[PDB]
Amino acid sequence: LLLLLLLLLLLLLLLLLLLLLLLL
Amino acid sequence: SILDIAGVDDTLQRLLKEVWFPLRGGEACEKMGYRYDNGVLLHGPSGCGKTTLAHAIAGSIGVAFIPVSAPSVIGGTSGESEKNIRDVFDEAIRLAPCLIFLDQIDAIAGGMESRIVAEIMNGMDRIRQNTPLGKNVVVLAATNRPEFLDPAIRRRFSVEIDMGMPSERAREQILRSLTRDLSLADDINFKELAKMTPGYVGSDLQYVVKAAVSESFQANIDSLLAQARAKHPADHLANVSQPQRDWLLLEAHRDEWPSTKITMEQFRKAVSLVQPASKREGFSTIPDTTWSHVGALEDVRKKLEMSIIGPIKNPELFTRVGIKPAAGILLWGPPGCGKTLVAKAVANESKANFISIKGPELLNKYVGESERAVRQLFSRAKSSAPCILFFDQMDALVPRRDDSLSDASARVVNTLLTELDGVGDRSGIYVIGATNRPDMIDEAIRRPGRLGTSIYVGLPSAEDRVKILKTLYRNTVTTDADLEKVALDLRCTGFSGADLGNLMQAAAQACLERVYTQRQQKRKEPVITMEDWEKALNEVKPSVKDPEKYMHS
Amino acid sequence: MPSERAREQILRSLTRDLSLADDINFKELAKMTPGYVGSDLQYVVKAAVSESFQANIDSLLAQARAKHPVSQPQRDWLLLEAHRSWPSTKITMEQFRKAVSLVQPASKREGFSTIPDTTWSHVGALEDVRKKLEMSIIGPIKNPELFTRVGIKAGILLWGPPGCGKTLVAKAVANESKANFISIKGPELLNGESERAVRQLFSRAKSSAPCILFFDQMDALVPRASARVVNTLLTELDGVGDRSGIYVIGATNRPDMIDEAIRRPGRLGTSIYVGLPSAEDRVKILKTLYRNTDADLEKVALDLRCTGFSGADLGNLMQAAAQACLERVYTQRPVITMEDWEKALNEV
Ligand SMILES: Nc1ncnc2c1ncn2[C@@H]1O[C@H](COP(=O)(O)OP(=O)(O)OP(=O)(O)O)[C@@H](O)[C@H]1O
Ligand SMILES: Nc1ncnc2c1ncn2[C@@H]1O[C@H](COP(=O)(O)OP(=O)(O)OP(=O)(O)O)[C@@H](O)[C@H]1O
Ligand SMILES: [Mg+2]
Ligand SMILES: [Mg+2]
Repeated sequence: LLLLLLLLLLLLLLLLLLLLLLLL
Repeated sequence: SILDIAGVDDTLQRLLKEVWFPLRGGEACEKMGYRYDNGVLLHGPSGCGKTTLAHAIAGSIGVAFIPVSAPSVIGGTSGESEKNIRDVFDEAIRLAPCLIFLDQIDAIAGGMESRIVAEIMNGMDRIRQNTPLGKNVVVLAATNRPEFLDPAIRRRFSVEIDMGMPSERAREQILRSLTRDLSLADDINFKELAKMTPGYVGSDLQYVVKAAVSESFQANIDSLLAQARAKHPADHLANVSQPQRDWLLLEAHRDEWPSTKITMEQFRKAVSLVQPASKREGFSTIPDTTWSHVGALEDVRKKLEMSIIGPIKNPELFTRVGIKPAAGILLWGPPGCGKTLVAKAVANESKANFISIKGPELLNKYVGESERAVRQLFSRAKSSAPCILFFDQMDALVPRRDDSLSDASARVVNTLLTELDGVGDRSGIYVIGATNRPDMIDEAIRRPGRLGTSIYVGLPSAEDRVKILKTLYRNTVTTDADLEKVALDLRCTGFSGADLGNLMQAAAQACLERVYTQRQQKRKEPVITMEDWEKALNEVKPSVKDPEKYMHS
Repeated sequence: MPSERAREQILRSLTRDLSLADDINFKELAKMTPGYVGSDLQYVVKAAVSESFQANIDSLLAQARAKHPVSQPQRDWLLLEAHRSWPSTKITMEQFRKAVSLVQPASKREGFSTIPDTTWSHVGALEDVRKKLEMSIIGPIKNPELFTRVGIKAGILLWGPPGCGKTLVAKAVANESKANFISIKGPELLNGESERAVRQLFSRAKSSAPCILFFDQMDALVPRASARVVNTLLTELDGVGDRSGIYVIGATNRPDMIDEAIRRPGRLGTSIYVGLPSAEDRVKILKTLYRNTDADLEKVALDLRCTGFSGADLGNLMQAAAQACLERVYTQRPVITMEDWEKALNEV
C-alpha cells in the first residue's frame, strides 16, 4: 500500500486580550 | 544478565511476583484457581533500563520470549500490520506459557493506525480465554510516555511499575556495576560519586563511566601526537592552530596504547563533562555571583544559608532539628537593594540545579499550553532535585485575583498554587520569589507550603553602605579608608545598592574625563582618585525617592 | 456506593473459586471498607492472593538458598534461574485484613472520604463554637424530623486565620453526626470542566447520604467561571439538607471573599470565627511538633509574647529556634535547648 500525505484541521483557539472602561 | 542491571532492587522485587511467578510457578495458581489478567506496564524516565531489564528477565525466566518492536510491526500493507500482530498473540497462546514484550508500545498505541490498537486489545482477551489458566501468558509493555497510551489499552494494563530515577544508594550500585570489567585505582569513592550525581539515570551514569575512560586515554593520545611531531620537522606550524594540526598529524599516518587504569580525579572530571538527560532543556546556567559579591545583608544571608544552602549540603544535620529540605521564600523590598543579587548567590553557593523564570515567561497564547508550562516547570524541578526555582518579578505571575483579571491568568495562578501544594517537605525543591511591589501579588501565595517565608531586603544603613561600597570597589579593581568616608557621607542618605554602584560608575567616568584632559596637556593609567569621588557624590541622587511605600506592604 | 451488607456479596463473588479458609468471614472486612467499591474490592482480592503467593516464593527461596551457600533482589533471580513443587495454601483472614490496608480506595482520587476519626478532643477550646455547631450542622442530622416542630427547613460558613483547625473542625463535625466527609480544595476543582465537578460533588454526596461537603479555600472557588461555577453552586445549595441530611461547610480567611449569593438565608447560615487557640490548646500544639523530634514547652510558650501566634505561625517559632540551635553548634566547633527558644521568641 502507498502512504499518502493528507491535509487536516486544527483546534488552535487562541486567547485574546481586551480593554475595558470605568465610571467616575 | 541480571548482574548487568543494577539499582532496580525495588523494581526487580515487583517483577518477581508479577511477571516471574505467573510464568514459571503457574501450577500454584492452577491449584489456587485464579486467572492472571495482570498486564504489566514498565514506565519511567527514558534511559532507566526498561528495554535492557525486560531482556535480562526474559533470558532468566527461561519461558518462550517474543520480542516485539512497534516500528517493525508495519510491513508495507494496511492488512499486513494486523497479520504481524495476529501472528504474535496466536504464537504465545500456542506456545504457552510465554512472555510478550511490547517495547515502545506507544509508537503504535497512541485507517491502518486505528486498527492496530483494536487488534492489540482483542489479542489480550484471547490470552485469557484460550489458556488452561495454569499456563499464564504475560504481556509486558515498556514506554517512557505512559500518558500517550490509548485509554482502551492502558486500562488493560492493571500492573504499572514506575522505575523512576535511582537514589543515592541505587546510583552507587549502578556505578560499581558499570565499572566492573575496568581497571580502577584505589581513590575511587563510589559513595562520593553517587552524592554528586543527582537526577542521573542509568544511561547518564553510563556516560560518566564512558567519559572517564576517554580521560584515561588522554595521556595515550598526547604521546601519539608527540611521535607524529617528531616524525615531521616543523610541519603545518604556520597559519594552522594547534587542534587543527593534531587532526592533520593523525590523518597522515592512519596506519601506525599502554594499559593504564582510571583514577578518581578522572571520575570527577567525567561527571562535569556529562550533562544528565533531565538537564538537557529548561535549566539555567549557574550565576557567577558568590557571597563575595554580596555586601552586608548578613540577616538575609543567615536566613538563606539556613533554609536553602544549609539543607542541601547537610540534609541529615538539619532534619534532626526539624528543618525540612524544602522551602518557599518571598524576597521583597525596594528596588535596587539586592533581592536578585542574593538569589543569584544562593543558586551559586548551593551547588544545586537552578531554574529561573523571568516574570510572565510561561504565558502562551494557546489554550492549556500556558498552564502546561507551569506543570512542566515543577515536573523537571522534581526530577533534578535539589533544584532552586527563582521567580523574578513574581507580582506579574500571581497577580491579585480582582474582578479585572480575565479567565486566562487566573487559570495560571490556580495551577501555580496547586503545584506549590504538591511540593513536599522532603521533595528538595527550594522556590524563591522576588518582587518589589508586594501589594500586587496574590495573598494566597503566602500560605504555608507555598511562599510562606518572607525576607525583607531594604535600604542599607550608613554603616551598611560602607560594606557594600567596599564590596563593589573591590570586585572592579583610593584604598579602603576613603571608601568609608564616601559611603558615610550625608549625601548618600537614601542610596541603595544600585545607587552605590551608580556612584562608583560616576567616579570612574569622572576619572576618564580627568585622564582625557591629562593626556592633552602632556602629548600636546586611569585610577579612581578621591577627588573623583567628590564630584561623583554631587551628581548622584538616590533612586528610591519614597522608601516607605515599598515596606508598607 | 454499595452498602455495607451489599459488599459481602462482592467479596464472596470474587472469591468464589479461591481456596479460602474457615477463619474468613465476609463481615469483618466489609465493615472496614466503607468507601471501597467494586473496582476497589477487585484489587483487594488481587493483593491478598499475591500476598498468599508470597509465602510460596519466600519458601521457594529457602529451598534454593540451601543448595548454594549483588543485592538480595538480584540474588533471588539468580537462584531461581538455576532451577527453572509449590504447596497449595489458602488465603488467611489475617492476610485479608492486611490486603485491605494495602489497596487504596479509588474514592481518594475523587476526594471522597469515610467517617472521620477526629473528635472534639483533638481540637482545642471551641467551648462556644461547639454550642452553635450542635444546632446548625450536627443538630439537624440526628433529628431529621424533630426540627419540623419549630418549622425550620443548608450549611454554614467558617472563617479565620489559616492553619487553625478549620479543616479539623469540619472533620470533627462529620464524626459527631456519623456522616460521610468530602473535603474538596478550591483551586483543584478549577479545571469549562470546573462546573461539572461542582455537580459531581453533590451527586456523590446525595448517593452516599448522610454526608458533609467541606470546601476549604472556598473563596478560590467562588470569589464574587465568573457566572458558571458561581451559578452551578447556587443550584445545588438550595435543595440540600431538607430531606437529604447533607450540609456544606465552607472555609476562608474572612467572610467577604465569597459571593453574596452564597451567603443568604437558605444556602449558608451563620459564620463562625475559628482561630487564636488559648494557652491550654497551645501546650499540645507546640508539643505536636516536638513529639516527632515538656518543661520549657509549658514555659516558653505560655508567656505573654506567644499569644497571637497561630498554629501555622507557631511553626516559625520552632524553626527559628532550630536555626539558632545550629548557629550555636557551629560557633562551638543537634539538640534544642532553652537558650535556643529565648533568642527566638522576639524574632517571630
Ligand atoms: N540500572 C542500570 N544498570 C546498568 N546499566 C543501565 C541501567 N539502566 C540503564 N543502563 C544502561 O543505559 C542504557 C539504557 O538503555 P535502555 O534501552 O535500557 O533504556 P530505556 O529505559 O528502555 O529507555 P528508552 O526506551 O526511552 O531509551 C543501556 O546502555 C543500559 O545498559
Ligand atoms: N547588598 C549589596 N551588595 C553589593 N551590591 C549590591 C547590593 N545590593 C545591590 N547591589 C548592586 O545593585 C545591583 C542591582 O541590585 P538587584 O538587582 O539585586 O536589586 P533588586 O532587589 O533585584 O531590584 P528590583 O526590585 O528592581 O529587581 C546589583 O547587581 C549590585 O551591583
Ligand atoms: Mg527502551
Ligand atoms: Mg531584581
